Amino acid sequence: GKCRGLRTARKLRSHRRDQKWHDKQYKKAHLGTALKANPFGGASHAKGIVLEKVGVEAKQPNSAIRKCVRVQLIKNGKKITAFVPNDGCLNFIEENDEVLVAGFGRKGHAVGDIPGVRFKVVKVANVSLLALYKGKKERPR
Amino acid sequence: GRMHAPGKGLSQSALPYRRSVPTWLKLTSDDVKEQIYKLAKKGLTPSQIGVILRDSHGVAQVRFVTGNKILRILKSKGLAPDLPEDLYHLIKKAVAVRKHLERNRKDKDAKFRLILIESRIHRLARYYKTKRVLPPNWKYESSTASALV
Amino acid sequence: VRMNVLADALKSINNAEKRGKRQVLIRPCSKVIVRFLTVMMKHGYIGEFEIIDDHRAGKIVVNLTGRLNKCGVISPRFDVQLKDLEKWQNNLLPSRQFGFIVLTTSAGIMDHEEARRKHTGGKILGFFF
RNA sequence: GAAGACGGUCGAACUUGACUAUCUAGAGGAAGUAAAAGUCGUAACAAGGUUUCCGUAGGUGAACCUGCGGAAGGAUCAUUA
RNA sequence: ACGGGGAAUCAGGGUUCGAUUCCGGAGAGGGAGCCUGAGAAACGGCUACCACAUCCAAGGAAGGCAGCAGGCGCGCAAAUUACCCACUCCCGACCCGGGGAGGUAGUGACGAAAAAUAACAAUACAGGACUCUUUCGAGGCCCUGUAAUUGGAAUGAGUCCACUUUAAAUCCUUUAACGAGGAUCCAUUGGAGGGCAAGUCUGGUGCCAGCAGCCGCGGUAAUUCCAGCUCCAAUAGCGUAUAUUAAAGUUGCUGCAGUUAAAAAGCUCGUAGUUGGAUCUCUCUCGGCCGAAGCGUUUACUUUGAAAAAAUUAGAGUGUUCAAAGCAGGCCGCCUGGAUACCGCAGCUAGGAAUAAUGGAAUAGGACCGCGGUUCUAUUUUGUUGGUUUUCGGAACUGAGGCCAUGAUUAAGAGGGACGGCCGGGGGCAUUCGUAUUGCGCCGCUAGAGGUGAAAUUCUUGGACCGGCGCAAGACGGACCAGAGCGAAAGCAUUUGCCAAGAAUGUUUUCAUUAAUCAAGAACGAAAGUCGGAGGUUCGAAGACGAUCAGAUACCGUCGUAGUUCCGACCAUAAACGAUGCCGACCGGCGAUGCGGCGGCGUUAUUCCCAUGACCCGCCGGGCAGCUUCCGGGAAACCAAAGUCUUUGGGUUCCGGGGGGAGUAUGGUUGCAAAGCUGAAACUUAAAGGAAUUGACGGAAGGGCACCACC
Repeated sequence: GKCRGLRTARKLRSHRRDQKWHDKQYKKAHLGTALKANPFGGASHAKGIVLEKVGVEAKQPNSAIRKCVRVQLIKNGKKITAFVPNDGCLNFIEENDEVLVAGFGRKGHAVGDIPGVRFKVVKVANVSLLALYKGKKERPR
Repeated sequence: GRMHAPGKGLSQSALPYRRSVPTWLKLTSDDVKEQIYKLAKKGLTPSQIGVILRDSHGVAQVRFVTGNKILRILKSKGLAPDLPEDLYHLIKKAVAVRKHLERNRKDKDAKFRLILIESRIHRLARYYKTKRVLPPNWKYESSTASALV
Repeated sequence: VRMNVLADALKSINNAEKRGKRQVLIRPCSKVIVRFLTVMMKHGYIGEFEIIDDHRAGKIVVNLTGRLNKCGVISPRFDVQLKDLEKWQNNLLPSRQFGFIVLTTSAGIMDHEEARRKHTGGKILGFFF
């Protein structure tokens, strides 16, 4: 059992501090290894250059081709595959242009049937993908 | 339970409620003290003195008759051993097992028991040094253990 | 080994009350045990008890009125200030209508209501309800 | 009482010696990870068809096989004067 | 990582954050060294070097925006190269000058407060509303609204006037003139399967495109995609990505868990750490209730009293038009406010003494009394000062004696030790014995034995197997042998002897808290394995053959090497398991069993006087177990512990945090080696897993049945 003594504060504190390193979230957020492995480097968004368009096959239980783009981030030069969310939105993206890419909503985890993809395109050529999708804005000439 | 065994025994003396000298004891306190001195001069420990007084002459408790314990009486007149009797017996047992282990180096149970005995000796010696019964530099050593027995 | 004889006494009383017994034998006795039992008995929870005098450390036979739900010890005996007493009562007592926390204060061993009446904090001994 | 090396002090710098951790380049070798009945070929799950498993040693054309000791999480809570 | 004040939920407790306007510190591209000065190691001062960089007539000269604005760059990420000293203050030789401090500003959705996008009909309607007389019938009495037939009233968004405001000004406020009927003066953002509020309506698409945080939707009748309509959530605001808090009792102090789900170290000693049994209710001065003076044994508490910046927070008052705010506001010149609380811990002060503690007398080396015996003397005198005035508010050498009720709590169903009779496959050393197996030597034959349900290898007129006499080697210790005993665990079984140890029991013995658990360290630690030396029967990894098989070089068989055995030195690992740490209390019953003790009818054995040994019936203590469990607990299986748990705190050690990657990589450390100990991450995944329930299946058992089975 746990120690219950008036002078056990150091033991309890040290045990809690040592046992916190067996928490996945705590170790991830405090070790700093997941931070250097993060392509965004702790940022919420990033800007990259579209290297090519790629279609990744959906995971086994359902069949589809997910329209993604392989982008290279400007801050660190890292290579990134980002999902282009809506339909026809891959046609709004051209090779070798700037795109603003955010996370996929699971904090570095793959989302849904898309395998090994944790980033999504938010803006292309400094205009949002939603404005292009809804026709509120056209691609700059 | 025992300090160095898994046993949990309930064997020990049960002192009676009455702290008075028994009616059958015509021996006054001074005769009891004289017999204690004689038994100590014969070379007996306080435990043996109490056993003999309880067994042969008949003394329920020396403390209830003389008002002092046997070791205190011996120290008062001055007949007590230099080192305490229980520590002396522990050192004697350690010396015995160490002498046995010399010609029985394959006896790995004797080595374990000797470790336990020396742990008991160290604990008792630390307690006695705390209460100034032993000199503050009193140390137990294998090469000097038989010098104390 | 046996430390905190008050914990043993209170656990024995609780276990005997769960079993539905009319008397419990507590040993060893102590001054703190007697004071805790007296505080319990003033509130009608435990009834009369007798201290058996063996010449080493007393035993107590406690009559048991079926009124007691739980008696417990708090270990270690935290020092409790009068401003932290309400938090202790919320943590330990079933309601604000009944149940007592027994503190040991320089004014003696008494319940939390008396300790607030005498404007004393102290060290928490236990509770009963 | 107005410039300048010298019993000296604080001391940025500067080349030369080891060759310093956060950084990068190649055919490599070993391994991990994602759904894919992928050309005679089944270890485990039933006694899984040699009961399984642990430690340790060898050997294998792969699951694996074998020796020694152990466990039942066994397929026996039991076997008779 | 500048620190703090402080900031983000309120259960209580906490977890994160604090570059950032207040306080303190530091720096002015990086270092270093200085002048002046009260104050600088100052940079809107200087001198160098380093890195950048400006003009040059190429001799030289001049640099420091982490000040206000502005550029570039970096980026997901942040404003105008504006006006003014009118306010707040600061500086100066100063009432007067100056201040990108500071104050004031056409595109700041960081965020916070208030708050529009409408309020009122005849009418048909689906209605209902106080006894409705009628399903065919008073329904501006009360309310809702499909509305291509209505109607007036209200008002600010906006545009403008009056300069209120202000240092010229914009803004709010104020007054005027226009300003609303699809009041087109037209609200959006995300959703409509569930979680989660709201359509299995229609069209298109047809596992495509896509949706989907998760589960899932889509493979021509999609409640989920693309759309139309309709519906609902918040609303001038909604969605998304990240960090963070609560949810998370999934870090558990409150308050988790560790038999089987992840998990108690193989075992035992052990230092630090943590925790620790009862017990104690002319001492002192002015006036026959006061300041001083306190070693009461220091403390820890608890309760006070001072000192703890403001702002923030809590909170009192005060109609900002309400509110966020602010510190302010009326009365035919006077009244007020500008509070209070909290401000951890650590320091300072003051009652009573419960409760970790600390225990002042034990070779008495322990108050109070007569002695001053050489000495300091109200800082030696006390008529005109005169050496010498011994003990009455102190200091050493201590020679004597006395009321000290003279001073040692108890003896833990705590522990150590002694003693007694026992007890045990506990350990070491030596010594006996037993068959069996394998060899060997002799004595008697068909020409067979071995081995597997007939699939072989394996000797031979050199006689195998078998039977009988012996002999020799190593190995082992059957039956007795048990849910029996001993040991810390690993483990331990032939006799006898020696050596040391041990539990329990018995004890009116002794010591008297000496204790529990334990980082660091340490001893032991099955088997296998390693290095030396013996030995080498049997079995036997490797290996060699022989075998039904589709394919063994597997299972089976015959051989067989290291090993298996012993003696040294290593190794330190096991499903080292009760998959259950240890110490201590309490909580049911019963029958046994091992050991010790105690009591008792009787039955049996050593000459007929007794114990004692073997039985019998009981009681007590420890131990290995056999138990319902609706005491109780658990998810249950089950457990008298795995109970005494939301009615949650006896003490303490180790240890787990979804599944994989992985006990892997790397570093360290040990080892001759094999390997041991400590031990990640990137990445990947929606489950993996535990208990049990039904079925199905089993080359699983029991019992039956059928010529769509067999015989």
